[PDB]
Amino acid sequence: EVKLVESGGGLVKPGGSLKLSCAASGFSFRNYGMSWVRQTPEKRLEWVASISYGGLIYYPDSIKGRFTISRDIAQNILYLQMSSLRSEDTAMYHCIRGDSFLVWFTFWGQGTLVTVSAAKTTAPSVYPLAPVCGDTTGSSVTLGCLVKGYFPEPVTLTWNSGSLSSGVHTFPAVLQSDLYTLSSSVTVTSSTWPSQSITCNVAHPASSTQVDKKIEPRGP
Amino acid sequence: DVLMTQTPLSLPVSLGDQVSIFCTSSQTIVHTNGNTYLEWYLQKPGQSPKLLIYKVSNRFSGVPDRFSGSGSGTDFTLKISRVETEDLGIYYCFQGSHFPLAFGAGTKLELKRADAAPTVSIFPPSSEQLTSGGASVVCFLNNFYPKDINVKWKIDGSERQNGVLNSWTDQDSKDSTYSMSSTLTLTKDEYERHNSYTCEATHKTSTSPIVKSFNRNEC
Ligand SMILES: C[C@]12OO[C@](CCC(=O)O)(c3ccccc31)c1ccccc12
Repeated sequence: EVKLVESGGGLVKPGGSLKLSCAASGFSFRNYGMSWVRQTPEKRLEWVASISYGGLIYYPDSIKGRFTISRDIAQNILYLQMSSLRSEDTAMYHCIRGDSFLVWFTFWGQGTLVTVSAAKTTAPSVYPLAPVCGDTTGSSVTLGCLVKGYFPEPVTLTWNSGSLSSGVHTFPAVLQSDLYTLSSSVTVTSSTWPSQSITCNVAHPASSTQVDKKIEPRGP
Repeated sequence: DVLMTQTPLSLPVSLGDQVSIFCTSSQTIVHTNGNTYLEWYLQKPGQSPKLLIYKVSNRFSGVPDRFSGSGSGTDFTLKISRVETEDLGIYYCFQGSHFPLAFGAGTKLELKRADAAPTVSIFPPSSEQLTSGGASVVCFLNNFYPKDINVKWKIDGSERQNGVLNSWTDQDSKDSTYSMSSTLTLTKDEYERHNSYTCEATHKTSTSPIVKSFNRNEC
């Protein structure tokens, strides 16, 4: 069974270096061409580098000079030396086996994540989002939760510990300034809240954070 | 270099539908050995990309008979004869006939459904954040369809294009709609320098924007 497993990905400061590895199984590097391909946060796929079964190496000019691909045929391990790293280099890296002059990327590994950033482990700021008096005059009510400035990703947000599951929209985290910010919204019947308790539970494993924020109606 | 251009970036479909996704190369892509290394990949949410078609029209072993590839010159096409729920995700084309090898931006296969006006909710800074000296004004434009939407902020009547962070959810797996959050981040002092905060959503369902707002002192 062909298998490709990427390792080495992780947090790295800009201009820094990182070595990524890729242990292969089910085949020999002397019989297949290998490549590294990355998917950026924006989901854009980018060819990083490749090495033919014969050892020939190719890089696009953007990676040329900064990254270096090599392989251990005996131990069947593909490598990717990364240096002069930049935030654009932040992506999921996949090693891929292809069939010589047939298919470039026939088989992909699940990938290893490389995050280039100067940020330091920062716990998030969790704030309860209560409705304005003009939005609470209907049959339903939407509540929210703002999880601001944390690092690194990710955080785990739930409502009433997961008790509150339907009508929820937890939005993808975005960079506010080398730090992540996320928000979640939950919509329930007006008779559900404030009549019944609703709490936002946010955890941030990297900072050993686990905070709870109960949404309280506004007003003096 | 050869650039690959995919269209559309979003293809709303109904199950059972016959579909065609396109990929355009900035120039001809024939390897000196005569082969055309045009490949098609499908990446399912949460998974790595998987090969569908190689060398323009060769369906990869194990890939369903409903997928097929074709094209010539600078025009290439991926076809799905009868779309299934499992086919949903993003399709990518790739050219490897000339270096540097290049990928297309991708086409997202999404589900069609009835138009849906967004439910707009505005939330003034929390007292907790205010206390720490911050002022985030959030707005949610939820469960709308189609996915295309514009959000405009106004502070004391004047538009605020600066200092806004937006995020979008993927199509809801339950009602197939879309949601988006918009956060205007200010400072405690800045926020206290104005009274009216408005969030306006422009959806193909409204033209005349859905408007939601509050006053720092009154509701
Ligand atoms: C899988 C593959 O085998 O041989 C090539 C070219 C070999 C060459 O240009 O010298 C190649 C060309 C076209 C499709 C697949 C490949 C190659 C180079 C590098 C990594 C992988 C490959």
